[PDB]
Amino acid sequence: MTDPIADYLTRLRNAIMAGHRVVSVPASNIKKEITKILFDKGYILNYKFEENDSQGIIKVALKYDLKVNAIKKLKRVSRPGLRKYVGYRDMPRVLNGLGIAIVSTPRGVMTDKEARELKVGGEVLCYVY
Amino acid sequence: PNGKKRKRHKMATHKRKKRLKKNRHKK
Amino acid sequence: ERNLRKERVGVVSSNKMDKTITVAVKWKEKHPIYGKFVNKTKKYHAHDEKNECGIGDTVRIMETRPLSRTKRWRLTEIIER
Amino acid sequence: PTIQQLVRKGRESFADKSKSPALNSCPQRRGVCVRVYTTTPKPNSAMRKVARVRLTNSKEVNAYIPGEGHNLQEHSIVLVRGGRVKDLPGVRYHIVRGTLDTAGVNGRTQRRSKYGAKRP
Amino acid sequence: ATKIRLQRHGRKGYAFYKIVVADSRAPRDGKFIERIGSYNPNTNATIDLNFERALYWIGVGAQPTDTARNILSREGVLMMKHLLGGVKKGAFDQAAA
Amino acid sequence: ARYTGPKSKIARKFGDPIFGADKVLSKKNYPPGQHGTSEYGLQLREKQKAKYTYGVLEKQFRHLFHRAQRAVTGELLIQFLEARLDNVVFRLGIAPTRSAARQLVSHRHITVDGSVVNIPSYSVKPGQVIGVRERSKSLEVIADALTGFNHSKYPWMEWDQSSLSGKLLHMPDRTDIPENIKEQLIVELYS
RNA sequence: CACUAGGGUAACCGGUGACUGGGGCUAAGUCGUAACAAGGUAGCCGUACCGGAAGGUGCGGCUGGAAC
RNA sequence: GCAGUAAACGAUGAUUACUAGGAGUUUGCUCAAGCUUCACAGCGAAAGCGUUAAGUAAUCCACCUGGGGAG
RNA sequence: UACCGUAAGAAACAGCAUCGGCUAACUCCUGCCAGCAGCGAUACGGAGGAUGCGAGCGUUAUCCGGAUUUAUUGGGUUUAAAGGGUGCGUAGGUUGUUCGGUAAGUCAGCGGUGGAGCGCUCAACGUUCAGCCUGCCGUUGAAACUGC
RNA sequence: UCCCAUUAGCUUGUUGGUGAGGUAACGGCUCACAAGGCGACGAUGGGUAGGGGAACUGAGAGGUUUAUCCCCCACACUGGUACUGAGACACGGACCAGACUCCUACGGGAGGCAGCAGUGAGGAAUAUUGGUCAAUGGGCGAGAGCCUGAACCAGCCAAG
Ligand SMILES: [K+]
Ligand SMILES: [K+]
Ligand SMILES: [K+]
Ligand SMILES: [K+]
Ligand SMILES: [K+]
Ligand SMILES: [K+]
Ligand SMILES: [K+]
Ligand SMILES: [Mg+2]
Ligand SMILES: [Mg+2]
Ligand SMILES: [Mg+2]
Repeated sequence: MTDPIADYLTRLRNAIMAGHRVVSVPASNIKKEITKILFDKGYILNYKFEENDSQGIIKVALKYDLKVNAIKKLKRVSRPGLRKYVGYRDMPRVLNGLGIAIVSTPRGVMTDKEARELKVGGEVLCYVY
Repeated sequence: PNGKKRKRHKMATHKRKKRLKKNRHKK
Repeated sequence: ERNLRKERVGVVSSNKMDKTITVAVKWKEKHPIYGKFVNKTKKYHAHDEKNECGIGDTVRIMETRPLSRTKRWRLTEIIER
Repeated sequence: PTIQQLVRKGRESFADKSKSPALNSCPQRRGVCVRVYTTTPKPNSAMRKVARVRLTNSKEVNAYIPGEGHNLQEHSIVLVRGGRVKDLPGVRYHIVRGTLDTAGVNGRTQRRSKYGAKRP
Repeated sequence: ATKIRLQRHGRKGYAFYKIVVADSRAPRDGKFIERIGSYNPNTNATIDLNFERALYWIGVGAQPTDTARNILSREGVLMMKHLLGGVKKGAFDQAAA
Repeated sequence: ARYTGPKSKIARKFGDPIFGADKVLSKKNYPPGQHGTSEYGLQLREKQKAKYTYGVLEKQFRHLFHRAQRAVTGELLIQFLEARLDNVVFRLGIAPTRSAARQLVSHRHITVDGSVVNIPSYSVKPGQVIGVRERSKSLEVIADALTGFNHSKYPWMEWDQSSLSGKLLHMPDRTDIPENIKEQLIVELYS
């Protein structure tokens, strides 16, 4: 593997395109943080972490309307071939404020709203809407 | 796959290959 | 209450010359056009009163007046061998 | 290409050629009429008056003579400007009327400033 | 030497001078060390002046020109005689007149 | 420069009575020429209508337009056009038409705030006094246009006949200015 | 010690030259018909030999080919 | 022993992860490798590709910037 | 600033068949014109009208944007140009998961440095203050991610 | 902080040490052991540019170009050496060597127009052999003052 975060986003996007209800991922710490952010922001139905003999598994149940998914686009920003760093004063707005950007900061991993509230910058992992 | 594209390439190869033979054994 | 001179932390790259060493300082910086982060290295010449430095050593050097044609730095400390 | 490929190689930008290279980035040049002759267009079938002129910038070119009725001849000092004729291969320059040896078109009452005719 | 002078920074027929501190060898409208005010002779003459900086430069020894000396005579910049502690300790107030 | 040409031709071209009342507005009313349209044509007609009705040439009109853009742009361009020395003099009724007002301003006859201003493009800010020269308060032509007519139909002029001055209360809104100009067309053309 | 001046060999940058060969465009005068249909011997790629000319043939490959 | 070229072609570089169905076939035993044609989503200018992608993504390399002149 | 006596001294240039705003008649039927579709005439030359701009109007020359026609932002490679004949491999680029250190990248703080008026009778233009310094350097802290 | 690999090795006071001399001053700056140093992060060699803020122009990314203006650098027909000076590439100072041009009275001497203005040529193309130190700024002078082709002005030019 080259970019596990991009792989996670791609797995979610492919499951959404195929219209599945659940999706499984090999677990990681930053991906646990990302799926927690997504669940508290209201893009997926729920999640579950299973700590097995391997590194672990993340099972994500997605959110559909009464048949349109809650997620429309996932875009990886900081790839290994080109890392992206930004401050709080120059942080971007996704879909003109109707979408989020996951950002890793010295205070932790949160979105652009919380990062601008706390006045801190870092890595822009992905745009989600 | 028009066909006329390869005709120009074939024709200029003929001029090049013929021009060298006129002076091959010609010292 | 003096002024401060430039200090550089680096790795010894050559010591075959008497009383002087060469220090390599390497750092990663952002490319201006494409924004990628690339590695750059610079070589300094430093003055050491004893040939006590072998190939490869985390050291610190300090700016001085010209001590030779190309010698403007002096050794200050050795972090590790 | 990849980011590292662009870092190693970069992008190359060419230079656009000038449509009037014999002028040497000048608006007009001065020449002498080496030859005055007539040419045929490349579906027109006219008789277009042209002059071969050796410019002072050490270059010889062909210049069209616009208008009806030219008093020019061989070995005449003329002013040459840019501008080409579509249906004539070769020529890419015009001769300014009313300047130096070239005279303005006689009997012109419209478009006078493009052919060097004074107000009647 | 270091001088206090005026550079013509205006328009033809409307002279507006900048009061600067500059070397005597510098060009008239060229290089200067510090800007200390403005001057306009067209009105009935508005003068802007940095009192503290003008005092500092006239104390360290910048020689003013004739017109700049008159400008410093106005606005009470040449009160160094009174500020030299001439057998006194109080500060007089001649600005009201 | 100035137009100084035939006015009835422009009046018949545009249909509206921009210069005033005339017999040709009702007799032989059609665009001029012995031989007499795309949205470019209508936009050009609107822009030329504004230019001819306000006596402004192209460069000055463009400067006015982008000044209004810098500071609805089409809405305040019209009030910028209205706020002019010749236009204000004409609207105060002291001169018959806009050309007459322009000539009166250009000659030494009109003062602003007690000082004579003879530039017939001077923008007049609100809360300013425009008055006839005290040496020209007794002209034969200067009185018949103001006295007798006495329109006073604009709720942004104060007249004060007892001093022959006048004041601009504020810039009128785009609905209260009696000009048949679609500013949307002009701002679309210049955009 | 070197600014020059002098001879000589070596470079690079340039002109000209008895004679001898490509290319582009305009005319189209001549000679055939190579390709486009199974274009009347399917076409093309490489290579070798041979012809006024387009080309022909041998060996291998391809379908960007019919037809079975 | 030289030479180093081809319609040296799937005219489609290598690696990794994921995403629908039908018809056959070979080997290891209903399952997993491989082998070829119809064909969802998607992609494409279209012909078409479609788990052996020309779909969704990440890493590195090679190459292109109108046609002749001209490999 | 003021005084007489007078509209008296003061308007050109380009293009009107489509793109584009602006059309009758006479010539020529080569002479010609063109930025393109091209016409050789609602396209050539004149006459009458029209439409732009206006003390200017057109022609040529040079440089930018539309052009994403070098594509980091922001392009592509089956058939339009474009995958090396195929591998092995050096330098270089990239790096599964997790526990700690460090502080090179990264982030933050603190210092140093580098529109509103007024006057031109109006305007170009002069001039002043609010306003960026967001580039570089020094000095303190943070540890999610990259590096060690 | 520009292109060229149809530019791959370069350097022999070149790299360092000891000592001495010299300089306003450190130093191969110079002079009497070890051998090194620099290079695919482009040494070396070749071609072309004075460099910045400005200015123009793009939403941005930026880009183009230094026409006026300001800051730094280099230069004064071409080279070499210095001298005097607080300070010199010495712009209205030398000496010598090279072009070139001018005058003598053949024994001998002069100029460098990259300061401001006439004129000629080159070119498509760019002006007066003008006035004043009244203002600003310089030099000298105790001051008065003297000088200032800097500068203020005026003249000419479709002229932005
Ligand atoms: K005064
Ligand atoms: K045939
Ligand atoms: K055949
Ligand atoms: K094959
Ligand atoms: K298919
Ligand atoms: K001295
Ligand atoms: K003076
Ligand atoms: Mg004007
Ligand atoms: Mg191809
Ligand atoms: Mg292949």
